[PDB]
Amino acid sequence: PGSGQIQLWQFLLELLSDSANASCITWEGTNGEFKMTDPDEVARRWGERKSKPNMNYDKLSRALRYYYDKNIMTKVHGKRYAYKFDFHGIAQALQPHP
Repeated sequence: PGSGQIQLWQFLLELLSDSANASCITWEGTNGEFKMTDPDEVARRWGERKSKPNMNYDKLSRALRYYYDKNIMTKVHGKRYAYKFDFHGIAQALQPHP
């Protein structure tokens, strides 16, 4: 399994743990359902790992949708990028970085 880039919502989950007052992604809602709003900060993490200025959060969003179909999570503008963890194929799709 290669390992020279930034994971998607996995590495993002780690940041959520170090949210430290949350400054890009956190579980806003006070009830449940994760919440995304500053996907640019994370895409920045890409430019750091990938090192390609040609793109930053473009492939990131495209993946977000491919995730809702991958039963990996979900998205809802009812609260912005409020995303959840679609339950159906998370048998081993929610693992932390190596």
